[PDB]
Amino acid sequence: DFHKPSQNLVNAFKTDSQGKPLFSTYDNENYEVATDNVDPRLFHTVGMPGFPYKYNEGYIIQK
Amino acid sequence: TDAISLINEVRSRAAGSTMLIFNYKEDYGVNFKVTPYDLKAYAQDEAMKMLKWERRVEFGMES
Amino acid sequence: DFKSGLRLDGDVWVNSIRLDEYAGTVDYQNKAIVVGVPYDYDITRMVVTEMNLSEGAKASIAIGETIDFSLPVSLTVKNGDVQMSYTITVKRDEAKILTFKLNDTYVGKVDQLSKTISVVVPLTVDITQLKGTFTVTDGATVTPASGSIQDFTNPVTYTATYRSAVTPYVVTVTQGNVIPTAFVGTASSVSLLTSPEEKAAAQWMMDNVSMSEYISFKDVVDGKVDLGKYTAIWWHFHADNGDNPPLPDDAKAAAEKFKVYYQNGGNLLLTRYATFYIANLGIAKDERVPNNSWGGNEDSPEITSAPWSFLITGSESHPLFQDLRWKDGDKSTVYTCDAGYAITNSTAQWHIGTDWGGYDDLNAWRNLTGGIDLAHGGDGAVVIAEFEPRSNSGRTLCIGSGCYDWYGKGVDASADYYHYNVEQMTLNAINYLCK
Amino acid sequence: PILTQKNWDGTATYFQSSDEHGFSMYYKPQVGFVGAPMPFYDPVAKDFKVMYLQDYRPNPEATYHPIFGVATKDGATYESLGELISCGGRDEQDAAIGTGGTIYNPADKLYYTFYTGNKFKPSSDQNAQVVMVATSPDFKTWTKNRTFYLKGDTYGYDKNDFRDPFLFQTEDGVYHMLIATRKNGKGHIAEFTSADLKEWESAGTFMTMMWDRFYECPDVFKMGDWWYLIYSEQASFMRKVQYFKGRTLEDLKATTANDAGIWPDNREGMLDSRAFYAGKTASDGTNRYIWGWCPTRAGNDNGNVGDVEPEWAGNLVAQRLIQHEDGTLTLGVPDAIDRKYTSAQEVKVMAKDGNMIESGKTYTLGEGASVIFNRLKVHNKISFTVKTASNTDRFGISFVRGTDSASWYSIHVNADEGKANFEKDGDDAKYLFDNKFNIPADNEYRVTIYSDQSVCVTYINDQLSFTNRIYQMQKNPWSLCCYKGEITVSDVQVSTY
Ligand SMILES: OC[C@H]1O[C@](CO)(OC[C@@]2(OC[C@H]3O[C@@](CO)(OC[C@H]4O[C@@](CO)(OC[C@H]5O[C@@](CO)(OC[C@H]6O[C@@](CO)(OC[C@H]7O[C@](O)(CO)[C@@H](O)[C@@H]7O)[C@@H](O)[C@@H]6O)[C@@H](O)[C@@H]5O)[C@@H](O)[C@@H]4O)[C@@H](O)[C@@H]3O)O[C@H](CO[C@]3(CO)O[C@H](CO[C@]4(CO)O[C@H](CO[C@]5(CO)O[C@H](CO[C@]6(CO)O[C@H](CO[C@]7(CO)O[C@H](CO[C@]8(CO)O[C@H](CO)[C@@H](O)[C@@H]8O)[C@@H](O)[C@@H]7O)[C@@H](O)[C@@H]6O)[C@@H](O)[C@@H]5O)[C@@H](O)[C@@H]4O)[C@@H](O)[C@@H]3O)[C@@H](O)[C@@H]2O)[C@@H](O)[C@@H]1O
Ligand SMILES: OC[C@H]1O[C@@](CO)(OC[C@H]2O[C@@](CO)(OC[C@H]3O[C@@](CO)(OC[C@H]4O[C@@](CO)(OC[C@H]5O[C@](O)(CO)[C@@H](O)[C@@H]5O)[C@@H](O)[C@@H]4O)[C@@H](O)[C@@H]3O)[C@@H](O)[C@@H]2O)[C@@H](O)[C@@H]1O
Repeated sequence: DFHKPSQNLVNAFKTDSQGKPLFSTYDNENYEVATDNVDPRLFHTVGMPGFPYKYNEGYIIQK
Repeated sequence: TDAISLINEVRSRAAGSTMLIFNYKEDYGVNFKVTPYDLKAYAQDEAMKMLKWERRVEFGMES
Repeated sequence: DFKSGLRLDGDVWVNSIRLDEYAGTVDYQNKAIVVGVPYDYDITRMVVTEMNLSEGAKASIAIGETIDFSLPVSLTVKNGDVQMSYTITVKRDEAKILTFKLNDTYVGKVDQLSKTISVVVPLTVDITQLKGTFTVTDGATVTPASGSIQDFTNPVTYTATYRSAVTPYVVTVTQGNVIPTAFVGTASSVSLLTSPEEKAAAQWMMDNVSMSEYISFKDVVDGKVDLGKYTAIWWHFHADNGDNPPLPDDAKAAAEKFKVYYQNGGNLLLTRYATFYIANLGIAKDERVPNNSWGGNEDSPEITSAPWSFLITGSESHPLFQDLRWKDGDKSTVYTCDAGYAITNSTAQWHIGTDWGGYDDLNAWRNLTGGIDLAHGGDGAVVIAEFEPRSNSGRTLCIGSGCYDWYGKGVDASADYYHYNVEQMTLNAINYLCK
Repeated sequence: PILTQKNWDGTATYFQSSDEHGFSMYYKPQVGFVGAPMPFYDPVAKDFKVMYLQDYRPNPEATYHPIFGVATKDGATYESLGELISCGGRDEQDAAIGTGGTIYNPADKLYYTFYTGNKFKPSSDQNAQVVMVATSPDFKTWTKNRTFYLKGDTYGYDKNDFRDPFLFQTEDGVYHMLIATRKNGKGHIAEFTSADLKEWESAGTFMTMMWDRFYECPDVFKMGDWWYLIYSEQASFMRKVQYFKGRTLEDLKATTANDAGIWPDNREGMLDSRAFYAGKTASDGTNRYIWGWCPTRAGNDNGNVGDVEPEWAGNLVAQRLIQHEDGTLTLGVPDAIDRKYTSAQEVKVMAKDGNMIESGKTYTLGEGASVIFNRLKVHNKISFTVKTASNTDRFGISFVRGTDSASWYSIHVNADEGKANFEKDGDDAKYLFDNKFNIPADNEYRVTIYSDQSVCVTYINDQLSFTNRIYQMQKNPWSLCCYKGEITVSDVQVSTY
């Protein structure tokens, strides 16, 4: 369990309502799954808690 | 303009890359919204910033 | 010589507990006690009657304590110097149908507030031999058999039973290959109604849009009509005079049902003064009404020859701005109701500025409101906004520009060659929301 | 091993100091940080029992913010009573505990603490904030009443905004609770009346807020002949502490009843700058003391105030309320804190950069001239008097000032602007914030700075109180500067303990 990604990287993956990355306010608040538009690359790069681990429904990442 | 076209190609690939996480919309309320940059005149610093962000969101966790 | 004398050999198991006259089932894997109670039972003043712990164990709660069990209650059982934490949950008997499918269409607008299900299976499939499957939360028996061939021409009635809980459900499937679209008015019907602006808007909607219906706030409140049956709902609220007028009390009451419908995923087209309603619906992240709002009496509207227009810069590819009649080759400028025509300054938009509003620039407005500015008013004002779904929700199209008009003191408003853009934009928005 | 001692007194080079995990004067526990003080006067022990919330940098995502009690009697010394009320479970409504109030009932010899429980990830049908009560027989052990749940939505108030229960007893013998909640989009301080603190009746709305803002930690009290409402503004652009005045309770309620804007004084009711929040007052019968928390700075950078609103929690700070003849309120140093400083330190000039001259204790400075003094200590009290040429001068006191210091953090008292400004000087020249106060007509300023480690409070002729978080300020030289006018400083005294 090394090489953990960073909340800064998750916020960078977070995008705006126009589909462009937030160039100045991406890191102001942590990424919210229910309200913030997100690049689909985030779910291939980083495994967030509450989501399948490597596209496996039997292994849901928990906090 | 050619550089922006290449960045748009990468962004379009990212947008289409939803073959394994399509059900996330109805399963966890994940909003996917990424769009290619508009093809127009761009300043050098703006283009460099956009490219840096594209590199960050593309090669994250890839050392 | 090495032991610390902490007395760790004690046991902290919980055998069973009884609340009033209802025993609880204990699961040790998740340390969860579940107590089932009747649906009408009041759990705000429950009384602990017995609690059989292990030998020498002591719990936080005592026998005979009065507890409010509206939420899960934590309990700590201590024996010597070891402890275990359990959670007690008191659940009333419920039987809710989660999902319903007519053998061909998994999606279906289901609301438990009115116990209704609306389905849009096409009429091409024979109605008589339609079988319906469903998924329910737990242990609840539905009187019609799952996947049973039943006729769905009439509203079908289902009953779900789970111990002491019995609930009804009404399922209706209907379409004529055209998705229904509804118009919301103040009250009563289209014929008996005030606000000739809204009357003309509704009349034009019935004339143009195929299979268009009208619903009222009182009807949606008392349950005469179901919001889930319609996909797109159009509101064109317009006060006679005054700025930022309060919304009707009936609209405020129906706001909860409208929010439920939006969460279920219905499309909304809001125009004129029906833009303060997004604050009630929770559509905007900022939860704030548009800042700019002014009104004028329709009795004596202003008449100006200035060609009021929209300034769409990057939204020309949006299906909303399609098949428009541009005066010249400038596709970015969209002309509407130019020359001398009865126009009322009843617009309500946002201001892109940092001196009275918290909308310093377009990026700040976009980040705060969480929407897309399709059009601009020519003075740093967002007149047309689009709100994409947040979590399987509907899509909202807000029009807050003064060019949007249907009725005025001027006779034959269609005799302008530029007011037709209003009809074209409305039709484009309706089609885009219908998909 | 022979220990080596550096020449602290005799050098003006900038030194990288550090802050201890514990604080003595401006209390801060060795573990965690103080947030949202809840003062209370014990009628039995005849002391001040201030509780708070024990914030942590890695707060748990679901359950956090317990309540820790601190006993004091003067405002200078503080002892800790440990955890008093603990946070509930993940699924409980009191997973996170908000600010509350405390009241003693002689009727049953019981302390009642009313706090706010915050539901973790509340549902649509679940109230986000609920007022709860805990009872104690001796203030040591507390038992939460599981049958008490004052739901905000019961009386038509907002579900997600129902906070800060403040309890006070009037002469008629009925206890009143004020809740800072929201009604139909408007901020309302609602009043609940009780006679036994077990059953409550909503006696309408006590007051309405000014220009759709939000008020944090309301505190209504009476000081001699006026009724005062201390509150903290929740607005991001303000993030300060204001107050309202009124001859009677009726007048106080009629104040700002509907966009009235009846400001208590000419400075819009200012008490302190951005570095003081959640100010709540308590009286022992002879003096009134207000407790708040000076926030910390991310990265230990004094210039990193932060966007919108600063970091939460910090160091507990106690000030003494001073009531003037016109009813205005000003903050003063507590008497115990002032008298704690006993030892005196000799002061002498380190650097001569400006055109200033020295004639003993008197130093005359022109525009662009500054003087640098010797190093400070962990606890410092700097007192001096500055006479300006007119009422349009800009003098300033700079901390973290050295010979090689690239940047220093300054407080400039601008008489022309009629205020003080905390800014960062040096290679950045950044403006941080300010505070308005009353300019003396005689061009005389009595400046007294009380600094504990990295928290310093500046008092200007009993008219301005200015709290600041200045890291590295201990064991570093301080300087006086002038920018536009002419000043004359004298009676410079530095005391340490
Ligand atoms: O009650 C009554 C009412 O009101 C309301 C309330 O709420 O609300 C509302 C409001 O709003 C506001 C605004 O808005 C407006 C604007 O103007 O408007 C709106 C409205 O109106 C309208 C109607 O109609 O309109 C009008 C507008 O609009 C327009 C446009 O947009 O118009 C238009 C027109 O046009 C027409 C024609 O004619 O039409 C048009 C047509 O055409 C077209 O286009 C085409 O066709 C179309 O469109 C059409 O058709 C017509 O019709 C029309 O008309 C524009 O023009 C106009 O404008 C509409 O829109 C709407 O509806 C008005 O109205 C108003 O005003 O109101 C109210 C008012 O109030 C006030 C005023 O503002 O506010 C305030 C309050 O609030 C707040 C919160 O709450 O607060 C604050 C302020 O305050 C104060 C005082 O008191 O302040 C302070 C603070 O703050 C601040 C921030 O920024 O701070 C600052 C200061 O500074 C200083 C000091 O401290 O400085 C410093 C610096 O430092 C330095 C520098 O560096 O350093 C150095 C060394 O030393 C030196 O140098 C220096 O020192 C620092 O520190 C700082 O910063 C300041 O600045 C500020 O202020 C405190 O104290 C306080 O707080 C704010 O912010 C906020 O807001 C108050 O005060 C006042 O009174 C309000 O409230 C509101 O909001 C309702 O509810 C009721 O009912
Ligand atoms: O825990 C997450 C992160 O944020 C903090 C900030 O304090 O904790 C948030 C958490 O603290 C609570 C109770 O534990 O309230 C804090 C207590 O302090 C008061 C001032 O006396 O509030 C100041 C504080 O409240 C803030 C941010 O929390 O805004 C309140 C927030 O509550 C809403 O209702 C959200 O729906 C909104 O009105 C508003 O956005 C901010 O304005 C201030 O910094 C008291 O009000 C309160 O007793 C909870 O209210 C809150 O959830 C940090 O501990 C931690 O790092």
